[PDB]
Amino acid sequence: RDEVWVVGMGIVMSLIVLAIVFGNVLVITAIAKFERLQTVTNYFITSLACADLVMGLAVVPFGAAHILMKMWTFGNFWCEFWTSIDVLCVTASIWTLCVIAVDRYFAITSPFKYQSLLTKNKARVIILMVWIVSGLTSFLPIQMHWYRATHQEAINCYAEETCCDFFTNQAYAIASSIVSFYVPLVIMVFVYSRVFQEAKRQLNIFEMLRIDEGLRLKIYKDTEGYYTIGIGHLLTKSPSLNAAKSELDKAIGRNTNGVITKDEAEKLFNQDVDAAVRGILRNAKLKPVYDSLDAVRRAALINMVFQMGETGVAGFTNSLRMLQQKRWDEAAVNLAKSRWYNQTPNRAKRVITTFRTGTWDAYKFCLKEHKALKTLGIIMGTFTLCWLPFFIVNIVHVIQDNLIRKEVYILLNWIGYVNSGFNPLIYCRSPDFRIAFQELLCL
Ligand SMILES: CC(C)CCC[C@@H](C)[C@H]1CC[C@H]2[C@@H]3CC=C4C[C@@H](O)CC[C@]4(C)[C@H]3CC[C@]12C
Ligand SMILES: C=CCc1ccccc1OC[C@@H](O)CNC(C)C
Repeated sequence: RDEVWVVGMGIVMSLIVLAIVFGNVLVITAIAKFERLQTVTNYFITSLACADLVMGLAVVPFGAAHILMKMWTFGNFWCEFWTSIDVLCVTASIWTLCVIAVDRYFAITSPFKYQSLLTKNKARVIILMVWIVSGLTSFLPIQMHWYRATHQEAINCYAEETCCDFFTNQAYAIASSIVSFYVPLVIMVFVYSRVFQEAKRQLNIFEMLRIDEGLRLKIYKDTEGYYTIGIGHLLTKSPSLNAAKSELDKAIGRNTNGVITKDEAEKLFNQDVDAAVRGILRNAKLKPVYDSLDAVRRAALINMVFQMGETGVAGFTNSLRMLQQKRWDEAAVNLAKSRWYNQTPNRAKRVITTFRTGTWDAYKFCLKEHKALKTLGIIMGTFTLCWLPFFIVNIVHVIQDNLIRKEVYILLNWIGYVNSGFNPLIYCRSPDFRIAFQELLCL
């Protein structure tokens, strides 16, 4: 268009190049310097951030210059090289996302649950394989000119040193699209939906209570100002910190000084959960209700006993009677008309919803590891939304042959490009990344 558009378009493309580079240098630097972030998952995020940095340094600037100058001023060699790097970055990105998905599946299905079954050495070998293989499928069909179209509009462009329009033959456009994008995308969407199914399915009382009670390795006052530690382990109703430290030292079996380990908090929690279940089976009012309930609803009843005690929950005569008669909404009404709901409304709401539904939908993405899984699914969904329009319109115009245009192809390709700037923002969801960024940016 006119000067006003070229300047404004020039500024916008400069900001996108700056945002992609700064953002991805930051991500790579944070994982390179902070030991806590040196995980198998973040080695794959490093693979992803490298592809995005290469996209930002070697692809997007030469593409921007091509749009603004309305020509290619870098010659036929950098044209074929540029095209290949661009193809390599998209392929390496999507295949890395597919590896993350498969790795998260094998983790969630193992006794370890949230830990990769890979060693950091094995993860490095896989990243190297993804890049070597995607580099072979990106650079060989282009340097060998297997991609080349045979119509004169394309042929003139290949010969014209100042033309760098990505004309392909239909078999390359289909073949490269499926192996580079559609195959890993379909696998990633199928495997990661199961990851999300598994996290929800494998929710249990330990995770449910870890969510509701939280974790504190140091003494704190609860809702009622009673001294507590770990995962909702009440130490004493006494208003003395010494009394609470004595009870702590007796329970743990050593001089704690009001501080316990993760191993010690987990051990107490197992005792408390086991006492809550035994208390249910011991109590004649709770045992018939517990027997009539399903696995998810039993956990909601364990949660209540863990918080208020066997005697406390046994006071809910109407609610327990209707839970037994499977009258969930009537049970839920009576449970809300209690001191328990007024004292702890967010926790009572989740327990009442679990009784109402019989599902884990209230505890959905509440655990730190499940929020980590949600973050990875956002990375995958954003990539798909940004790249799928380009790849769909690309495959449609191979069948149909017409209405492809140039202004549409470039625009949808730039939707994909702008995705390299998005992942650093999504990593801010992780508190570990948020801390690294504020440190590196000296905030
Ligand atoms: C333009 C093309 C030719 C250059 C491609 C850059 C290559 C060399 C980059 C891109 C992604 C990179 C990998 C990103 C992730 C990791 C995990 C990290 O813990 C060690 C290094 C390792 C294994 C990197 C090695 C180098 C790598 C494969
Ligand atoms: C046929 C579509 C090109 C393609 C094939 C395989 C993998 C990725 C692909 O497309 C990425 C685009 O960003 C390339 N951009 C061109 C080279 C300007």
